[PDB]
This record gives sequence, C-alpha cells and structure tokens, in this order.
Amino acid sequence: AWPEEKNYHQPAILNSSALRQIAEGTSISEMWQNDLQPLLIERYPGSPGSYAARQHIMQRIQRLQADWVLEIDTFLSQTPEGERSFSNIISTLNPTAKRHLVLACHYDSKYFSHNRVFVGATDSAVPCAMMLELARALDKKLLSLKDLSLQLIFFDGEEAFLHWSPQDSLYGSRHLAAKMASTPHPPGARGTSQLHGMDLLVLLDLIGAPNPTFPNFFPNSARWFERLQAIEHELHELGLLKDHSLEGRYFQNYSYGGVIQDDHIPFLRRGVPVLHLIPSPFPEVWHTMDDNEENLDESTIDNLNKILQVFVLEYLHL
Ligand SMILES: COc1ccccc1[C@@H]1C[C@@H]1NC(=O)c1ccc2nc[nH]c2c1
Ligand SMILES: [Zn+2]
Repeated sequence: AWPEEKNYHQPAILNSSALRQIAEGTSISEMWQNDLQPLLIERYPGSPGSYAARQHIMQRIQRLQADWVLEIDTFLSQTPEGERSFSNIISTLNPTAKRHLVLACHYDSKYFSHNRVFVGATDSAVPCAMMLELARALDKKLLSLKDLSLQLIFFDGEEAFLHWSPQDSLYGSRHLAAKMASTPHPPGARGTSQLHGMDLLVLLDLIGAPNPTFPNFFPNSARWFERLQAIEHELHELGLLKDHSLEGRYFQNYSYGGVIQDDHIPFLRRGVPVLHLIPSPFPEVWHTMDDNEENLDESTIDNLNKILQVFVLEYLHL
C-alpha cells in the first residue's frame, strides 16, 4: 500500500513570511564561490577532475549538520574509449524511510578534444551547485528530519563519449536505476524496490542560461509542475525574484510532445514519476566552449534556487 502514498501526497503551503525567510536564506554569491567555481573544471569520467568534483561534492555535504548518508555507486562499463570506471554519488537523509523525494543532476562533463576546455557551466555544474546550495540553505530545517525524506543523486557518465546513443550515454543513471530496481526497500520487504521509494525524481539539467523555458513534460508530475508555476508566481508577486517578468516565466504550462533523453529515462521507463527541469530550447551555448561561467545568468540561477527550495520544503512539509 505505501508505494501509492506518493499519488495522494499534498504539499504544505508556506505563507508569505516563510517565503521571504527562504528567499533571504539562500545566497547566490556563497554558492558561486563555494559550490560552483570548484566544479568549473574538466571532469569527464576517470579524469582528475572527476575525482576532484566527486570529492568536492562529498565534502560540501559532509560539513552540513543534517545527517546525510553518502554512498558511492562505482562500477565499470565498456565505452567507445575502452573500459571506464564510473561513480554515482548518492546523498540520503533517513536511509530507511520508505519514501524519498529525489533531486538529481549529472556531475560529469562532456569530453572534448584538446586552448579552451569544456567545463559544462550549465551542463551541469550549475545544477550540482544548486543542489549543494539547497542542502546548505535548508540545513537547519532538514536537520529536523533526524515516511518521507530527501535524497540527492549526482549521476556520473551522463554524457556520450563519442556519439549519443542508447549504448553510449547515461552510463551512471542506467546503472543506478537497474541497481535500485533490484534492491528490496525497505530491507526485508517483499515486492517493493528502492524505486518504489522514489516519490518523485526532480532532474535538474542545463540550468544557468538567461530566459530559460521549462515545459510541462509529464502528466503524472503535472500537478507538481503547477506548484513550481505557482511558487514562481508568488515569489514574483512578493518582490523576491531578481530581473524577472511574469511575461518571461520560467515554468510555462504547455508540453514538448517529443522525448528528451536524459538521466531520468532509466527511472521513467520503470514507473518513477519525473519532474524534468531541463529547458527547451537548451541554452544557446549548449555543447560549445562558450558554456562557461561568463555566459551564466546569476540572477536567474538565484531565482530558481528560491523556487526549488520553496518547492522542496513544501513537498517535505518543512
Ligand atoms: C556535441 O553534441 C553532440 C554531437 C554528436 C553526438 C552526440 C552529441 C551530444 C550527446 C548530446 N546529445 C543530447 O541529446 C543530450 C541530451 C541531454 C543532456 N543533458 C546534458 N547534456 C545533454 C546532451
Ligand atoms: Zn551535455
């Protein structure tokens, strides 16, 4: 019965005073310096930056007061370049809780030929930094969770090595979804997997460009997409967003009709509800050397941080 609870789960709406406190409690400059900039490095699988990005993500989470439990899902797989090692990073509050809201991005960067190096600013260093800043900004509230909690997933190997294909893409997410699908949850249960425990997978990807438009991809998360719309509307109305227009909304309610392959596919195809926070169109700088810090829109990322943090608190009734 409990795997159906996600279908009836309600948010706890925060009032205006709470929303101001949340908007006050996140610091885009702190995130820029302390979470984003160390990740703006070459970090394709097995590179020195891959280990350094992984170590940076784990250290930023480990310094928080909330009782995050870190797991590294490391595995080998053949690739166009030969066998490679991949390591997904899983950061979980309340591991034995039956249900988790899951936030996720990919922390690898795409490999490009060797003056300029590809650091994937939007793709997806900024999503990584947004998740760490959410963990930091909500630490005291999350501390109060010490059958629903929060989990972060940083996928390795999202990018193709050579040619985007089912076999040359989503190495980490395809591995982790298979692993979770095969793993009892709660331990000792019959039937139910760790995937039954995923209330909702919120996948952040290609965030950081100015004027993003996120469409409503999936009917079975459309009501959660509408909460993002309503949070954006209310924060705007309260004057808590920067350089933001109602005529330039981030979250529009129409769909895409196509299929945007991404780390969520291995979870979606196994029944996990997905809120895919990827823009359409992709950023103009997408998969070019211009996907760098200079072309990021700080105020837009700040606004999305505020929207996402309100969303997560409301989801968790915190
Ligand atoms: C330079 O781009 C290419 C040229 C030739 C062959 C393959 C590619 C690259 C794989 C990408 N395709 C994508 O659909 C894609 C989908 C979701 C993503 N989330 C972050 N990044 C993404 C990229
Ligand atoms: Zn990419």
